[PDB]
Parts: sequence; structure tokens; C-alpha cells
Amino acid sequence: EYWCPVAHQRPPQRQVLLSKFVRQMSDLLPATLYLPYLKMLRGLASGPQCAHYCFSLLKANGGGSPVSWDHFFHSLMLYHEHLRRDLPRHPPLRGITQRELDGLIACLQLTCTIIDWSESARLALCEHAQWMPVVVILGLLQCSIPPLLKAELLKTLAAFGKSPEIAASLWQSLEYTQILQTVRATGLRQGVGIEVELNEIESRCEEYPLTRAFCQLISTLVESSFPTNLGAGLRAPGFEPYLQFLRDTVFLRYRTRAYRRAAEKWEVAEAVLDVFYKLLKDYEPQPEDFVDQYVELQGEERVAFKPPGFSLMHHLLNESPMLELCLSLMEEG
Amino acid sequence: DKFAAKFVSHKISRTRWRPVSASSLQQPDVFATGSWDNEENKVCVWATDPKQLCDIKHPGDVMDMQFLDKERIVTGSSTGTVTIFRHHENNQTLSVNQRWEQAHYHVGSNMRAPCTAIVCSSPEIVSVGEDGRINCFRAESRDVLRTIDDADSSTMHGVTFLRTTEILTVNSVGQLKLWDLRKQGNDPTQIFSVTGERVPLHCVDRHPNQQHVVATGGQDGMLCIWDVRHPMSLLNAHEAEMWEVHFHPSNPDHLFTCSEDGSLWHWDASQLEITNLLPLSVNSLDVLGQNLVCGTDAEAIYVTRRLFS
Amino acid sequence: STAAIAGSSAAEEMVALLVQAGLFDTAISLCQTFKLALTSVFEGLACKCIRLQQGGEAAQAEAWEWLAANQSSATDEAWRLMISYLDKYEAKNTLYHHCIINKLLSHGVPLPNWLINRYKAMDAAELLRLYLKYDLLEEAAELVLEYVDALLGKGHQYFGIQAPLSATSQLVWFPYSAIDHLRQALGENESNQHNQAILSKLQRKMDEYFQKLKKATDDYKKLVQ
Repeated sequence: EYWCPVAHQRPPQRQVLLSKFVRQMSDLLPATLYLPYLKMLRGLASGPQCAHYCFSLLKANGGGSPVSWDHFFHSLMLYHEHLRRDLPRHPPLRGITQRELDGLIACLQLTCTIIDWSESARLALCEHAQWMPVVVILGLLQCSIPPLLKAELLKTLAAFGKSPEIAASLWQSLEYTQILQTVRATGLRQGVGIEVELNEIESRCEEYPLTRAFCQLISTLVESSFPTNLGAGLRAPGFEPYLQFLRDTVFLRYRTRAYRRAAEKWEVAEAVLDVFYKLLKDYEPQPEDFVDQYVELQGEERVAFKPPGFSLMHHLLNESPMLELCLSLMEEG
Repeated sequence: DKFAAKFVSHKISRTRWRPVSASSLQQPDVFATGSWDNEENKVCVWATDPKQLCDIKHPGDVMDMQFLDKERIVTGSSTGTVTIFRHHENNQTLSVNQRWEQAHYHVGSNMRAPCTAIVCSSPEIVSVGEDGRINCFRAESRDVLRTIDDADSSTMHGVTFLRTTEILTVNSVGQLKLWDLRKQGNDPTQIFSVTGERVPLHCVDRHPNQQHVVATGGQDGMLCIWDVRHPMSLLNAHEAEMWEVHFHPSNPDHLFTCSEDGSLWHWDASQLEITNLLPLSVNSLDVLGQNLVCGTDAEAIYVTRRLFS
Repeated sequence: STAAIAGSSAAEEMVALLVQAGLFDTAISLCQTFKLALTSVFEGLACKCIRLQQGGEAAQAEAWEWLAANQSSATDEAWRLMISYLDKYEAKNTLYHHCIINKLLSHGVPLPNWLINRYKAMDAAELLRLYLKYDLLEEAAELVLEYVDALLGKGHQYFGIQAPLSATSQLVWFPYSAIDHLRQALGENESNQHNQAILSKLQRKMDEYFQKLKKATDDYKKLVQ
């Protein structure tokens, strides 16, 4: 009923009035209605037909109104330049004002919705040569921002991931970026991004949205493919580090770590457990999994990384704290 | 019954297990001990009665010992010299790697100053001392990277890496100082102290998971739980000085406190359940899963492999 | 479904959507008219082929379908189709082999001989570069050895060299940088004896090559004087 296009009607007068009401609200939009208009749209872009129609409508209306692709991606590029220009007392950091933060969040939620329900909108927004949303969003995660914003960025990244070839390119960029410190970064000690933020900022705030988001992204990525040869030249080819990180850190925190909200204690568990499940489901035992090779990394003969399933099983058929924690989890449930 | 006591001839000051790989389901078996109060002190490595594998004549007294990695052991002498030993497993031989002879020396005067404590985050070795000095080195650097001179007029007893590039140090006058290794100034960021009291603090430990929980021990044998962001809890325990406090690495809900009265108490959070594990003075302890080892001044090593049975 | 969106679609979006369905011919036509470089289409074809090389029966059926749409197995029709589009609509500008070789080595598929040979004669340097970029050290060493011999005389046709120590010294080029990177990797920790042997023989061969180059300088200077 919000979209004016044997039975389909020549646009009914009610439909036309409603479409005009949607368009009339966008002309000379005051600053105070910039958020509720965005959330109204986010509410209108469900029902894939409706999603596509509103996508095209609001893409054309921004063909200046503060609601348009150029404005969004230009604002992102400006915030990126300004956050990179204060990297090491740089000019007192214009830590995004709470209002601008909520604006960016509403925008990214609307984008997630639209590219979830309309695959054509996904392929259309990913490839626009001027906006380049994937590189801009992957460049902004490396900057210091509040956690909620990193969570919204990761949800958007996930929605852009429900398309196969984008997934292969995305794995490429994720491990060339070192968002999760996989190569010992010249003596990495304990992580650069996810690990450190989780241990120090998230654990202190007593809320863990960043970790839930990163696990969700790993889940979506492994669905479309357990990727192969994630790294060469740097590190050793395999999906071992992401697994090690997930398992160790998230199961620890499952046990003992302060949560302001009581419910958040279970969400973390469920999120990492889902990826454990999807990692074990596809592991079909082959006669080559039980042969292991030793790769010479930095002159230290280290056992290679067997498939995720081999190591996800060999720790299950003994009494490793994985099994103990699983039984304890069933007991608690 | 659980503890098997093997009597050696050197008072045991430090006991530390060799870090085990998490991915492999192996059980820690090799631990290291250091000895004090003797003419010729030494650093030994034992395997679980425990049988000694290899030992090396350590110059001076072994005050503090930390395992850098599986093959490197960093020991702090009583002459201030910080040394690294390389363990060759194939030949069971400990060899000298790198040393900083004058890491700690008193200002101006001749003679030497003891190195009280060391902490390690590969490849960073931060060593405090009796003199006001927080010298920081690197595994391969022949020179000292940074020296915070005159950091503390009073003797500093312990050190630990709060977060990263930040260290918490306790001193003889009862002050917990938060330091920063990035700021070029020689002044502490914050100083946490009990109002009115100057009871010296001997030990300090940080919760394995949450970084804001720090547990310290004083000469009054009291466990004080601190929150670096906000002492939250003062717990009455021993009737004598608490030399060392250690959180259980795998399951932090367990805590072990050793005192000179001779009591290796165990605190269980999972109403705190306090029990006496041992029947002269217990100096050090190290726990890793189900295996615990403690060394006493009675020249004895007590090892258990079924701690929670 | 796409018909509605088609109503408001730009050139790039259209190209992408078409290359997805398996319609390489139409994609190429559209690109040629609007003067857009077609590396995207080449890469998409390459990826489809890689997925079919190590896949199952549903993959085989979809392959049959799109092969029909474009034009004794569905994989075979794929490769000849590749060769055709590449040779026919050739671009002397990065739409050649670089984009294909890149994706191939990215996904860990041993390069086929045809591609290898083609890229060798026209551009040897970049092939060596990707070899050493990735962990294909042995292959890099082999290519280096091959290039050395071509400069000397034997088998110069395969490497596009017209100077086998004849006439005057005019055409030469040696990839010192890449050779140095290789030597560093071979002697990283002096533990692998296989790596050590390769290094030694390579070094010996290089020495002979350069002694030959010195004899050649003597001769050339004499000639000019």
C-alpha cells in the first residue's frame, strides 16, 4: 500500500495519495525529522516487492535533500578522512556527537533492511563505482569508534554478504586488512582488534555487541563457503586462527565475565555455538585428514592446520573442557 | 595423600609450570624451581615422586622466575642482573642466552641492588627493583629500551601488565601505582592506597578474564580485592604475612594463598570455601588445571596431580 | 523478478546482473558499446570454470544450461569457450591473462599449461612476480632457471628474446629484485636441505651466466673500439 506501481489496479487514488505523502515528506526535510523519516522508510522496506519499489523510489529522489546515496557515502568518507587525520594532542577529536551517531546508525539499519529483502538492490549498491561501500565500510572499522557503531557496521557487512562471489572477495579483503590479528604482527602478543577490544573495552563496558556481531559475520561467511587458502605468503593457508579465537575466548567469556544484562550471558554462547555446529556439520572424514604435514614457518617446524572438523572432533572424543562445558550447559538448561 | 613430598637440599623460593599448548589436549608435566638462602643457588627443572631433569648454577639468588615461552626461562637475580635461559630439550641442557648485568643498581653508590619482580609479555620484559627503576627490555635487544628512573623512592616489590603498555606496581609503603609506558614522563598516572595505613604489600595478581579485578596481599595476611576502575573487599585470612597470591588460570573461581605460617589455603568461589591443603614457610605456588606444585623453606617440593579430587 | 528493477537500471548494474546468469556474450556486447573494459566478465567466467572443475552434479547441470545459453563434457565446452572469447575479443590492456591467472592462483588451482605458455612469451616478469608473491617458491625457481637459459641461447623463442649472444649487446634484462627476494626465502633458517640444494645450483648457474656476460663485454668493447 506504500508503493504506487489479471487483477492489478491502475494506481488506486489511495495508493497515489500515499506515495505522494511518502515523497512530499522528503522535500525540505528539517533536521528534527531526519531520523523518524529514516525509521519510517526502514519500516516500509519489507516484503521484497515493497523493498525493491522503495529502493528505486528513494534512489531516484536523491538524483539538496539530506536523504540520498551521495550524502550518505560522502559523510562516511568525510568521517573517515577526519578520523585518519587525527591518528598519531590532535585537534580535539570530534567524537561523533550522539545525534550524528544515531543518524548514522539509523542509516545503516535502513541499508541492512533494503539489501536484505532485495537482492537486486544489494548488487546495485555494492557495485556503484562512485560510492564503493565495501571499501569505505572496511576502512572505517579500522578506526576507533564507539562499539555500537562497530556493531551496526558489522550487521551491514553481513547483509552485503548473502551473495556468493561477494563472499570470496570479502574473505580476501578481511584477511588482507588484519581486522582480526591472524599473523603475528611483528610480535603481536595479544591481538590488534577484536581480541583487544573484547578484552579491554567490551569487558569493561559489561556489554558484548562487537563479539556477537563478529560471530554472526563468520557464520554467514562460512555458510556460503568454508573458504579455502585464506592466506599465502603471510601465515599458513587454513581456517585455524579464526576457529582458535572463537572457541577459546568466547567459551571462556561464556563462563566467567560480568554482564550488565543477565540475558547477554546466553546470547554469546548461542552465537559461538552456532558456528561450532556449522563447522562440524560439513566435516566428512576423509583418509587424507588423518595424515598431517609440517610447514616451516619462520624456521620452526610447526604442525599444519588440519581442517576445522578434524580438530573440532578430536577435542570432542576426549574430556576436553569443550565436552565438559557442553554437558554443563545441558545441565544448566 | 594427594601430595607427594620429595625432599631436596635447597630452600625452594619459586615454582612455575611450563606453559602448555591450549590446542593440544596435553596435561602439564614439566615445572621449574628456583632456590635461595644458599652459598651456591640454582634453577632446577622437574617432571611429574618428581624427577629432576636439568639444573644450572645460578649466580646470586633467584628472586623471581617467569616462563617466557616453552623454551625460554627469564630469571631475576639478587644482584639485579636479568638473565634469559634457553632450554635445549634434545640434550636436556640449560644454556645462557642474554643478560643485562646492570639492569638494577642503586643511585650513585657502589655495590648492587636486588631485582624484586619481573613480568613477561613476549617479547617485553619489565623488571622492577629495590631502587626506583622500572627498566624495560626486549628479547633480542642488547640495550634497555626505557628506564623510568626515580619512579619509587621506596622498594618496589611486584609488577604486572594491566591491559597493555601499562603496569601496576606495589611498593614498601603500601601504594599501588598505575604506570603508563607510552607517556614519556616519570610520574605515575594514579596511586591507590589504603587511607591511614602503610602496611607493606608483598604480592599482586590480576584476574585472568576481567582486567579490572586485582587481588593483593599485605603483611597483615589480608586479601584485598581491588577494582582499578572504581578496595572493594577486605578479607581476613591468615595471621601472618601473605607472600604470594595466584588465580587459577583455567578456572579463575579458585584462588591459592601461601603464607609463612605454613598454610596453603584454597579459596573456592564456585560462600568462599576455604581449606588447608598442607598439614617451615611456603614461598611459591603454581597451578595449571588439575596440577599444583608448591615449594617450602623446609627444602621440599609438594606435587599433586589430583587437586580437585 | 528483475524486470521491475530493469525499469531503472544503470550500465554497471546491468552488466553485473547479466554476467551472473551466465550470459557472457550479451555482457560483452553491452560493454563494447559503452566502451567499458570487460575484465569483470573475464573473471566471472574464470570463477565459474574453477567452481565446475571441483564440483558436483547440480553444478554440472547448471553448467550445461549456461553453456547452451552462451553458444565431450560440460567442463570442456567451458574451456574452449574461454579460449575463444579471450583470443577473439583480446584487449592488449590487462584483460589478457593477468586477471585470470590471479584468480586461479588465489583459489589454489595449479595453472594449466596453455595459460602458462601464453603469459610467458609476452610478459615473463609478472608471472615470476605472482609466483614469488604467493608461496609457489619452486615454480619461481624453475621459471628463473628457464629465463637464464633463454638469454644464453638455448630456447630463446619461448621467452621472446632475440639476442643469444650474437651481433651486438643490445637486448638484455634480468630480474635482480625478484632473484634477491628468492635467495632470501631459500636461506631463511638454513634447515630444509631441499631448499639449500636448489639455492646452491641456482647460484652456480647464475655465476656461469655472468662469466659469460663478462666474456661478452670484453668482446663488445673490443668491437666498438
